[PDB]
Amino acid sequence: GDHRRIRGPEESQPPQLYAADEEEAPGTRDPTRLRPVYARAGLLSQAKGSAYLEAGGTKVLCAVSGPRQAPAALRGRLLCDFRRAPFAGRRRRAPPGGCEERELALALQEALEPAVRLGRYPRAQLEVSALLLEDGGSALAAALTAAALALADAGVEMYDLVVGCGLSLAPGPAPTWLLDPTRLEEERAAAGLTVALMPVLNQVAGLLGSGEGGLTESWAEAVRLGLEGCQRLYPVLQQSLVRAARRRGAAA
Amino acid sequence: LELLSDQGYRVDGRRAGELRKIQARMGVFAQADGSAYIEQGNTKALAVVYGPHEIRGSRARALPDRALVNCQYSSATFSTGERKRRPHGDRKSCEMGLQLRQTFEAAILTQLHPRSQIDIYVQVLQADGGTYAACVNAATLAVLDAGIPMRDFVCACSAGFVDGTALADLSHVEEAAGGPQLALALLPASGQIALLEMDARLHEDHLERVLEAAAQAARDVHTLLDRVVRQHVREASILLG
Amino acid sequence: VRYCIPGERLCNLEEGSPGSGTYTRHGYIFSSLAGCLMKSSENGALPVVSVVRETESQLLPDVGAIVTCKVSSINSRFAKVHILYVGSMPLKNSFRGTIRKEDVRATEKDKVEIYKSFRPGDIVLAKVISLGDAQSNYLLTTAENELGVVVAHSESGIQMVPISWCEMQCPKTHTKEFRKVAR
Amino acid sequence: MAMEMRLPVARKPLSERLGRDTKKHLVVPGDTITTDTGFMRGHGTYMGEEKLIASVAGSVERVNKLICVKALKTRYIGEVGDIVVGRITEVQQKRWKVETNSRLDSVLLLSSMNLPGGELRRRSAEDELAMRGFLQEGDLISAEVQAVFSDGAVSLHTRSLKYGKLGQGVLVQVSPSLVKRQKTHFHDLPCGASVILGNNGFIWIYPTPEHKGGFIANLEPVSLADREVISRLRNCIISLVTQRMMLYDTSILYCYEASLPHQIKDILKPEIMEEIVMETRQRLLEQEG
Amino acid sequence: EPLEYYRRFLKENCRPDGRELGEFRTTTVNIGSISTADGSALVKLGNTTVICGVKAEFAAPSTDAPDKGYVVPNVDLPPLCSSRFRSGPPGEEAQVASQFIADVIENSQIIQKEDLCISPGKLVWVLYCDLICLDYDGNILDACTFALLAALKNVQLPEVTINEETALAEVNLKKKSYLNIRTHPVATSFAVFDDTLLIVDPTGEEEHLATGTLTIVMDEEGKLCCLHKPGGSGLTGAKLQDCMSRAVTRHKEVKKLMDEVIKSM
Amino acid sequence: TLSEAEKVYIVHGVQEDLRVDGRGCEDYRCVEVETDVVSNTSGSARVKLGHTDILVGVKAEMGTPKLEKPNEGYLEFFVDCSASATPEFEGRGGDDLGTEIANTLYRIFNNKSSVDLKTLCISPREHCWVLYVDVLLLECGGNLFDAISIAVKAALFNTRIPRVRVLEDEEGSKDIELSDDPYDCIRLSVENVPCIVTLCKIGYRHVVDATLQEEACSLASLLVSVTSKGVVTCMRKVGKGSLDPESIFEMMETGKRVGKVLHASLQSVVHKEESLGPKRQKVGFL
Amino acid sequence: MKETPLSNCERRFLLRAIEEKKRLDGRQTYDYRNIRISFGTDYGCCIVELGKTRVLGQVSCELVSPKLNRATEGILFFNLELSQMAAPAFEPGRQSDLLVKLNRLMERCLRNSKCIDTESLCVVAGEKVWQIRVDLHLLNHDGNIIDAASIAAIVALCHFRRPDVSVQGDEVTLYTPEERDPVPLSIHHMPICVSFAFFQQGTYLLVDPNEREERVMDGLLVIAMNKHREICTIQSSGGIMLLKDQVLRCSKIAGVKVAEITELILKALENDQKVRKEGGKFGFAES
Amino acid sequence: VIEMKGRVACEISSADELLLTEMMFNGLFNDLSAEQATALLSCFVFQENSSEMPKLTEQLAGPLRQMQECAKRIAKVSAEAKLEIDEETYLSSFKPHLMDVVYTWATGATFAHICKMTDVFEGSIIRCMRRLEELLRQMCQAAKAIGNTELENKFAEGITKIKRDIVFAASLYL
Repeated sequence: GDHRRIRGPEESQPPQLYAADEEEAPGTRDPTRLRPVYARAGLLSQAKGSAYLEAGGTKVLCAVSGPRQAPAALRGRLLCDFRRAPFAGRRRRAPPGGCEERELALALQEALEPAVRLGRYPRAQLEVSALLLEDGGSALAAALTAAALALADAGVEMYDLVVGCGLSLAPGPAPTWLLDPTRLEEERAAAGLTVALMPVLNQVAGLLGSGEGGLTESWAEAVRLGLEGCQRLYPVLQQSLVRAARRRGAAA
Repeated sequence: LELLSDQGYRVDGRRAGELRKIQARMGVFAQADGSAYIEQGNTKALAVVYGPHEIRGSRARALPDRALVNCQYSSATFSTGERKRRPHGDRKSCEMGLQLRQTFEAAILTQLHPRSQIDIYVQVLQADGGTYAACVNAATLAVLDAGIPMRDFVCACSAGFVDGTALADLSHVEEAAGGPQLALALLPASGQIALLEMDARLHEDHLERVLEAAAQAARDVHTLLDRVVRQHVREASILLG
Repeated sequence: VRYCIPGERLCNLEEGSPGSGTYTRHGYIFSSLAGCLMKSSENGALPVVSVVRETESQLLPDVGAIVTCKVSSINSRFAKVHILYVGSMPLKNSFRGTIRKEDVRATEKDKVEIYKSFRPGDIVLAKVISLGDAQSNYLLTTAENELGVVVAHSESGIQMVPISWCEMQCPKTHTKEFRKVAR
Repeated sequence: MAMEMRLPVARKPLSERLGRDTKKHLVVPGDTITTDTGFMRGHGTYMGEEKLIASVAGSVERVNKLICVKALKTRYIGEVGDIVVGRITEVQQKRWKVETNSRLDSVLLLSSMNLPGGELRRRSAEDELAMRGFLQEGDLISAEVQAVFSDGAVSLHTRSLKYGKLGQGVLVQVSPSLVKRQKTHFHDLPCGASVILGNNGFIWIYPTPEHKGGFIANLEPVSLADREVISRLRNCIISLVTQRMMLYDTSILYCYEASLPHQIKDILKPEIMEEIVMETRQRLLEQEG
Repeated sequence: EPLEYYRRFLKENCRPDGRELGEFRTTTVNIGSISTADGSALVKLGNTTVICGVKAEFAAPSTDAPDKGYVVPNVDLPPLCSSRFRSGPPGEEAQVASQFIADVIENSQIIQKEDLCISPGKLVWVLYCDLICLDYDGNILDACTFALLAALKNVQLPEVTINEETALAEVNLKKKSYLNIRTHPVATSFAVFDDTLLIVDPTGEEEHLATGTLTIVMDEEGKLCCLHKPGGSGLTGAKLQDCMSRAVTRHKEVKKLMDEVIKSM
Repeated sequence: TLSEAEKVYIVHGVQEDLRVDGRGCEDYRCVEVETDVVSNTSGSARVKLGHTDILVGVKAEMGTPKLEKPNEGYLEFFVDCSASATPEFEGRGGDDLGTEIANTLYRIFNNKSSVDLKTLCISPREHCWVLYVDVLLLECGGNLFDAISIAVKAALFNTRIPRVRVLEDEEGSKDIELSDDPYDCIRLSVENVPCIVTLCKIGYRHVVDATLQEEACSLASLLVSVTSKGVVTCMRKVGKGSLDPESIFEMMETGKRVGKVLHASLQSVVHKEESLGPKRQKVGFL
Repeated sequence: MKETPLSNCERRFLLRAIEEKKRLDGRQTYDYRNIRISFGTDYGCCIVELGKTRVLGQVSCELVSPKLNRATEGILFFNLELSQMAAPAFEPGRQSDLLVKLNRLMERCLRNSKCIDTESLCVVAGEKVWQIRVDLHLLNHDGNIIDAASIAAIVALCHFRRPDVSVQGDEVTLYTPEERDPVPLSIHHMPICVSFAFFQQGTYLLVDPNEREERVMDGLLVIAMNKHREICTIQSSGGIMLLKDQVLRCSKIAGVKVAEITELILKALENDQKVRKEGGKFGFAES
Repeated sequence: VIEMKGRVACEISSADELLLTEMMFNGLFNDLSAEQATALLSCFVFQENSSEMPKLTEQLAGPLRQMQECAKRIAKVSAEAKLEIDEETYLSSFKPHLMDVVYTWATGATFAHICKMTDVFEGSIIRCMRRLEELLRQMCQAAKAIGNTELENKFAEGITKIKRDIVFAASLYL
């Protein structure tokens, strides 16, 4: 029993597992397709920088609590707290977590440290806080992109932006690499993958993957496909940041 | 099942006054300043001693008079047949830490390494009874391998009481029976006890017996350990020149 | 006017030089912030490009400045303060300064006494000298008779008036506190 | 390529291959050294009830009237002229804090470190700020001890320009009780390199230059013919130490000369290690006597 | 010199933003923004923001009251709201707000726990209502309560059945059923300066430099569910009846708003 | 940690295809494998790769299966990053790396084709097997993940689950029937259990078994998980640095080849040992 | 906050007064302080104060699903808290060593000695059993805890009463203290610890040490005993080198001490029952 | 290469250090009192001759015999290597003519009760005693080096006994 939260029931299982049906399968679609994206920077006020990204059922926030005092040893730091809201996903999980939140946090840190330049932020730790309000597909990639937007918004220095993209594998007889999928295409899947890069200098920053199976050539095609997707996505984020800067110019 | 057959034998096939063959070694891990290994039967303790070194994050605890002993305990999950989790942080491993710490702060002769950490670490890979004493003895061998001054082999062992007799170096079976078990750790040269734990019900007049029995068992353990240590020192010196 | 972005190139080294908020790669410059760029021009005709997030564009309290601050902590040695107004333009980035013992009056007497010059929770204005190196500890000085405390609250809750050089009094009741009054 | 797996073989103790039956006096804690009229105690013992009692495992040494012990593993205690190699850990406003295999944090005062060339006037705040940009945290210094404090720490300095900061080279960390106390720890071997043998357990191995004080970093490449030698020396030292024998010029030179047939990599496999060490040991023993 | 700068406006019967000491800021909601959840509600008062997600699960009741479906609230003030919070476990303000929400849920009796029992002694619903702050510019309790009520009206639950042969229950995620709520508790906040000056909907700074705070929940049928009065410079009934009146007015306003929304869907 | 000039030395060495240990860029070092160390476990193993010593215990317990997958059992992983590795670990500082390694080990086994869990089911929805794997760190000398994986595989190969018949009866009475034949205990296949492979990039050349001194010199490291066939289960990336898109492909190809070699060698060794028998005496920590 | 340091003056004076066998308040070495046992209104509450050290003890019950290894006998849950009012240093989550050692010692002493009947408190073997927890709270800290904590736990577990229950098959019926009379527990023997403090490496030994004597002592010997001379636990802490005869003598002391404490406890319970049988919600006993 | 004795002697520069270190490592000062050591060191710092050799008590003379035995050993070891050295001179280069003087001075006496015992001037006594205090500091550091503590405390106590009134007065030029 946790003594910092309200006394609820010991255990509680959802009703779906007590359902009786064969859930609907997506079917067919254009494998090289992308979902409609709404990205805006400057949402939040009390934060030095914030960003919001929506792509399908995906809805993610990210905030940046800026430099907070705390060469190669007087080099900056950034600690990232990824956190999915307990009201996202078919199932409920207590707020704490401790299994996958931390894995995806490590991912964010490993994909952001490269882009950000921390020599200019010594003796300092940037607190990045991501929040996943709704899961609807590629989540870690949206989180990378949102953290990048929030940083670039707060005005921390960089080398280039971070663009993510999530892929899945169709378990059909002719397995094709499915780009920017949905929670259904991702739970009914064999393999999953996530790329994240800096498109100007064309360098990966952090990737990840897993598989009921696969093979070298397939993974390579997946990689290049995710790279192309991130390239085709970059301009949206560019325009979003420009727009927020214009609003700032307007305020004064 | 039974503990003392009417003849005097135990289950394992040893009388009350004897114990199981300890098989040890000194020098397991070289990336450290002192290491050891011991199997006091099926048990398998493993000690490490990162030597008297600097304190970081001073946090105003660097004693200026003497040294700072920091001993950590750990009982692996797969130690017992019943799997358990959270081997560290528990309310028992920390008690074991306190015990080991107040023993070796007594023995380790800290007055010569002021403002310095002596980091002792103990991991128990397999437990079949007598789980504290194996760790005491492994940490002792470690300390010695690390050339850390120390008054005397702080030798430990356990005793118990069954059918009006005293047993030496209990195992898990008679440790689970619930009978009185008295573990201790003493310094042989002086005849002084550095630690005395004990847990079960028994009369008082039946105390001297188990007490002296545990003491004698610890003396025997001393003999075995010192033979090991002498072999080790002799081999090392011979190799030097 | 054009707003830039942390990845887009801006110019060759042959057509400008980095001023701030940028970096360099092979034969090119590349921005590093979301903001507005500006290429100033010297009489030398070689432009200096820079990028700025004009939200908090830039401030710098230089030596010969007159900066206000608030007295938080004190000691028999020095009194620490927080920077609020650099001149008259506030700065939400409150910098942290210090005032030494001897650097309190133009007379430089050692007879000075902090507890009779300053108190925690009053506003002064002073002249910075040293920027600082590690923690950017501003060192402020009040070696002048038109410097020091201006507003100071009373024993509990009343604002006092600067009667004389080292005296202050509350208007409601009568009680002579001691400070390094300004002017 | 080539990968190999192998089960663990059991040791062969007693070092019977030698057959010495030493003429020493070994002891262990609780052991009672000779109790006589007024015998002075040294490092490795203590007193109880008018009885001299050992404290550490090793051989006892009885100088004319002083009884000491010479353990087989310790951390470098500070002497007063011993050279030393050290990896820096901190940069305090006044000095540098260095890590040796010692029971505390060695100290190099800003007053000690030599200056670029011979530009010696005095130490000021400008030097206090160059205190970092020159001797970065994590770098290495080859110094010699200046003095030992009552708290145990070691203040060390740099007598000349032969000392100071080190180039690129390579390093090894062994036990400090495996380097013979002798002179000229700074060797420049004919093999094509040079070596520094700390009175602590830090050995440094650097290619030998041609000009003959670290104030400039010659971050140039190194000819293959001068990196293969360094790597072979590194592995030979690891061999020697893994077999618990002393370490100095002739030992390393002869292990080198032994490890030419066996290639630059196959001389860590315990069999090759052992045979090289045996050859070297035997030839030292027979040649010296 | 914040307090003085603020007293100037206070005595000019205004505030430094343009509010006439007795009116709130732009209040807005958004319903059904989230699919993964049974009920979802976004609320925002100008800069302040809150979001409630209410999930529904099964659970076994207690032994004192088998016919009681649990309703468990939890408030989350993550570090991205304001810098006064740090990554880690919940602090104090989150916990206080959680207990406030629970006290409300339990006293207003907006919902009958009995309306959540399927098979007493064996099953009963558990409504995990998780609230999350996103900008703590001030007055977080009003937003929390209002978002809770909104989402808790949005929530429509499935229907379950029991099979005696299998001795288990089955769900019908196609058919559903809304959730009946009787009372519509709205919360109205107040900040009390030195003695007699009560401002409504106090933002951040106004709460930082205040002598006391107050919150009052006012059900529709002229009743009160909670009078949260943590410390303060003191009050007499005369400075309290006025607050109750203003609370009734705010009740009217926000209920009209919520009705317009649920009807614009 | 270490200096800058040493890093220059090491990187030019790699670029020259030599290393302080005088080995190339595609060469591991003698890895001492052992199995059947501990006795109270249903499986165990130990690895000593240079100066990293890993122990692995495997316990086959009986537990409830997972509602979404009652037709088969499950593997759980715990990782004790004992402070005995480096004193900078304690009851709280090693949790980070332990969690990382455990999450990896899970990600290696959400594959459905590695350990045939269907073989671990007794009675669906009613009883099942559970493989509690317990990794125990004792040194940290680099190439940690590859050694941990090799140990996991040697432990699985050395796992001996007993046969049990769980017979139902009315009025809620259940009975378990053992087979009094410790020699007749089942064995799970490992022909698909994958090995990890850690390719660290130094300069413009990639390297395997990245010793510490070389990890500090690097900027990225690609973890691959290969099976003896040639497929790539997992493909993760770790490092506070960047990584090009083309080098990924070379890394993957090299991981494929190294996995083939590694699995061949391991299979041969462990068949050898299983052949020998109790004559081996099980030399461990002695 | 922090504890005020100890002056060398007090230290030397104490060591000398020990050498001369003189305590401070005026008692001998083989003597406790006047221990008072006061009761509350609710069955199961006891405030025991020895001299200046006050400790509170509450005993509560629940019905819960037992643990599989022991589906017949119930459960018991100790907990001791060191309230910040005991002393400044007792911040939450800081003085954890003392908590750990005390709690382990007390658990061992009471549980493993089999003082109560974990079997008697079974209701449905496999489904529902009792669960008796006991929360001790430290209010004032002047010296000896373990003795106080133990006396409190014992007075409670002997002055506690369960809500009676009836059962038929699986039909279980709980009842209220007003419908029936709660039933007491089942104790076999009441153990209570005894604390000895060693000074000068083992030369001197004291009983019931005050706080200063605990600050200038090197070693602590705890010994649990009954009125029937049955060792339940003994523990040595502080890193001290004692011998055999010392523990033997300390045991021959603990015998008499525990006999007397037990007589007192029994008298206290008798008096409390008499009071409630006459109108009055209290009970008081004095050494 | 050096040996411990060397690192004990290097700390000494104010006298013959070989013989001092041998006196240590043969166990002389480990049985004497505070002042007797001061006297045995006066036997070294003093280098002038006087008219009448003094008469010394056994308690204070005996140690000087062990001193002379160690000196004779050093002399033989020096002659083995043929240093063209003489034994009688080397042995007699150490004048004990002030042992009793220094003893009575360390007993806390009056300079006037001291300048009489010997037919020697005063300035020579002052030089003797100052060199003696320097040598005591050095010997304290040597004992600090080897590891002993009783001996260094002893020598420090001797120092504290010497400096009373005039042997260590201020320099009018200062």
